Parts: sequence; C-alpha cells; structure tokens
Amino acid sequence: KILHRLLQD
Amino acid sequence: KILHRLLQD
Amino acid sequence: SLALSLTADQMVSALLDAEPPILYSEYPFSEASMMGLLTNLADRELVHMINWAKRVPGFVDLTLHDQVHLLECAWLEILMIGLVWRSMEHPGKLLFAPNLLLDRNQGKCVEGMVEIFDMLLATSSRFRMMNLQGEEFVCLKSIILLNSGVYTFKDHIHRVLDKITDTLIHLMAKAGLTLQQQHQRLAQLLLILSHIRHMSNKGMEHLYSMKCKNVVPLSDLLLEMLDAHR
Amino acid sequence: SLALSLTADQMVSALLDAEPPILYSEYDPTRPFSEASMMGLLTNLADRELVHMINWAKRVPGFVDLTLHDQVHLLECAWLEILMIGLVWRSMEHPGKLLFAPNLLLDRNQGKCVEGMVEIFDMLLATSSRFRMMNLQGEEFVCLKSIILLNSGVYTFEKDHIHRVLDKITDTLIHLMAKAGLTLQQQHQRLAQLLLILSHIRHMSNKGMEHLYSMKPLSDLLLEMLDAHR
Ligand SMILES: COc1ccc([C@H]2CCCC(=C(c3ccc(O)cc3)c3ccc(O)cc3)C2)cc1
Ligand SMILES: COc1ccc([C@H]2CCCC(=C(c3ccc(O)cc3)c3ccc(O)cc3)C2)cc1
Repeated sequence: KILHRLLQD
Repeated sequence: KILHRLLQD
Repeated sequence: SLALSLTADQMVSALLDAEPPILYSEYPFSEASMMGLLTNLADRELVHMINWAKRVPGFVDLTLHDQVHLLECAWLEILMIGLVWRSMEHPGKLLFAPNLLLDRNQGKCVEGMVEIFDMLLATSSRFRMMNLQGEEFVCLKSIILLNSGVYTFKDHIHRVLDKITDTLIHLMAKAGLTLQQQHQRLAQLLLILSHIRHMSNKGMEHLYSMKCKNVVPLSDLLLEMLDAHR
Repeated sequence: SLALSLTADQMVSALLDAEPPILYSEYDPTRPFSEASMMGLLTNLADRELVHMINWAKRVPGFVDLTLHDQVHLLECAWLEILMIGLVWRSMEHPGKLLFAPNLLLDRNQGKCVEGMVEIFDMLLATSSRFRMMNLQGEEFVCLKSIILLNSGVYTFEKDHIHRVLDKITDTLIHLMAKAGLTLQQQHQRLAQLLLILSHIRHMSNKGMEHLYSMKPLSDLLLEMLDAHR
C-alpha cells in the first residue's frame, strides 16, 4: 500500500 | 411522472 | 411564506404532527425474498413520504418542479434516516418494520448489502450515543429534504433551512445545554447527514444496477425515483 | 494530545500554515481538448496533489495521534472530497470557471469533452457559487477541509478522540464568526450552512468516484485510492 508507506515517511 | 400525480393529490 | 412566521415550538409541533406512520412488512430469507420485502416496504413508504413532504413548512410554497427535484434527490436519504431512527432502541439490529427486525447476518442474503447494513447500524449507534431526541430527528429529516437537492437547481429554501437551524438550537437550549454544548451538538448532528448522503449514494449505486433491477420486478414509482439518479 | 489544548487562534494558525501549495498543470494551451488528454491532465494533477494532501493530513491537529490504519482509512474515504473542496475554493473568484490550476481554467463547455463529467462540473460550479454567495473566508475553508478529513470516514471504523477534535474545530468556526461581528443567531445559522455543504461535497465525491472507477493512465497511488471504493 503506497498510502500507508507515504504516511510512514 | 407518478411523482407529479402523488404530489398534486 | 408562512413557515418563517411560525415560532420554534410551532415548528417542532408541525413536524411531529407531520410524521409518517410506521408501516408493517408483508407478514428464512433468500436474495429474491429479502429484496422483495424491502422493495414492497419502500414503495409504500414513498407514498407517505410525499404526503409528509407537503406538510413540511415551506414545501408547499415551492413550485411543483422544485418539489419533484428535492424528493427525487433525497428519497433514499429520508428512508434511511427513518430506518436508523426506528432502530435506535434496537442495538445491533435494523427495524425496517415492527414485524421485520434484521441483523447484519441477515444482510448477507443480498450481495453487497452487508456493507451498507453496517453503515446504517453505525449511524444508529451514533444516534443512541448522542441520545438523539424525536424533536431533533424530525428537524434533521426535514433538513435533508430541503438541502440535499438545493445546489442542483432557492433563497426561500435557505430561509427555511435557517429556521430549522433556529429550531434545533432552541431545542438544545431548552434542554439545559450551554452555549458551547449547543453549537457543538448542532455540528455533530449535521455531520451525520454527510454519512447519510454517503449511505444513500452507495445504496443507490447497487439498487439501479441491472443485477438488482432484475432480481425482483420493482414498482414504476420506485423505478422513477431510482432512474432519477441514473 | 496537543490538539485538545490549542486555542481557536492556534488552531487557525496551525491549519493555515499546513496548507498545501497550488500546483500547476502540464496543459499546453496550443492544442485543443480531447477526452483522453484532459483526463490525463486532471489525473496527473490529482496524483501530485495527493502527495501534498498526505503530508498535509499529518499536520492536521489530532491526525498524528491516530493509528496508521485509521489514518489510511480516513484518507482513502475522503481524498476526493478534499480535492474537490480545494478546487471549489480556488475557483471562488472565477464565476463559471473551475480553477484546477493557475494555468488550467475550465468552464462547463470544456467539461463536455469527457462523457459524464459535465454533470460533476455543474455541481462543483454550484458549490463555488455558494461559497462566493456566502463569502467564505480562508479561515473557514481550512476548518471545513480538516473536518472532512476527520469526519468522512469516522463512522466506518479512537473515535472519542476524533469527535473531541471535531468539537474543537467547531469551536474554532464559532470563534471566527463571532470575531466577524456576527450575532449569536447568525453564528449558529452560518455554521449550519457551512456544514450542510459538506453533504453536497460528499455527493459530488461519490458521483465522481462512481464514474472514475467505471470504464475509465492513472498513477499507482491514484489507482489504490480509487480501488479503495472498489
Ligand atoms: C445490492 O446491494 C444492496 C441491497 C439492498 C440495499 C438496501 C439495504 C438498506 C435499506 C435500503 C432500503 C430501505 C430503506 C429504508 C426503509 O424504511 C426501507 C427500505 C431500500 C430502498 C429501495 C429499495 O428498492 C429497496 C430497499 C436499501 C442496499 C444495497
Ligand atoms: C467520467 O466522468 C467524470 C470524469 C472526471 C471527473 C472529475 C472532474 C471534476 C474534478 C475531479 C478531479 C479533480 C479534483 C480536484 C483537483 O484539484 C483536481 C482534479 C479528478 C479526481 C481524480 C481523477 O483521477 C481525475 C480527476 C473529477 C468526474 C466525472
């Protein structure tokens, strides 16, 4: 999940 | 439409 | 008009008196039988809704075309908020009718009905947690009728909308709520209408799909309301 | 939570400072509009806006105190709502026009190039006319947009913390209106009018979403955000 990754950043 | 008839009644 | 002249108490009384009756279902379920009961019930409720709408202060002052547009846009929202309200005293269940009380497991009878069943149940729990009063409910339902299609056309409509807002505040102020608690509760109630709209949209999406048009012969009236949303 | 201790002024300042930038489109004005090209422009623009929206959400008071799964859910549910209200806000000073970008200004006629988009265009324009009629302020806009983020997905799965932040943004809105010289009745009325528009924004998002994941060169992020609504 890209959204979950970008939120992790 | 039927809605017309039910609105005028 | 004559709706703006009414007091905040005369507004509540007019709305409470205009309340439609609670209809009964047609006395385990399959996909066809489940949709059949809901369709039959919804079709009979629509007739009472239309007559309820005319008894809403300021709605008769509207032109026939505008009355049609508002009802075509909000009919499922109005049906759903009514369903949610009836199910308030029945946690985890949906009271479609006094003889038709269903839970989320019975929502699995129809493909794609469970997700919307859960949204309805979540709305009912929210109403219960906020301890929604009947006086507040009739205001919200009237707001849905006047607002949902007002931006797809109206100064009179927004005037009545402000009048119901005044009515809502008056109800909370007469309940012992502080100034902060009043506009906070007002906000909380109106934000739920965004969810009601969502449930209606997602519901409408399935209902006018060809697979749901063919599962059971719908009435011509219910088709016209559905076809209004394409 | 640092959000529950912020004054109304600090809430506004935090939201204003967290505001994402206004991005530009690729759009070469020397070539006429096609259905594929214009959809490409809007898709490419929305994809880059999504990146800024994600980092904007983190700076929204209370959003960082939520779990990652909940953060994903709120954004998946309201991303198009947030994009649209941003568009509507940018287009407020341009009647009959939708300012997707400073170099991309479109009317409803240019919306006909994509089948079924002109319906959404008119709704967006009507919403922009509403903001212009109400004379929506930037301080009010950032409050409404933050509300959408926290409210749109809160009833589809803590929540007590979210509603507490929602109540604070409500206090913030009331504080702004009281500062603008509005009477107590005027504050509650304007608060209602603003929140009722969110119901329409939800509608536009749903109707917009329905067309987008239908029979439509989208980015992987935009695809995942779209597939969240299946
Ligand atoms: C295929 O996916 C589905 C299947 C069923 C629905 C429902 C479930 C929630 C209640 C809804 C309906 C409803 C709502 C309130 C009410 O008193 C009486 C009836 C409904 C509306 C129209 C219709 O032709 C049939 C039912 C709609 C939603 C999606
Ligand atoms: C086929 O029917 C359609 C086609 C396109 C739409 C649009 C038009 C209004 C603006 C919308 C979009 C939009 C919204 C805000 C914004 O800043 C930038 C872009 C959009 C969103 C996602 C996407 O993949 C493409 C565009 C969605 C709506 C319905």
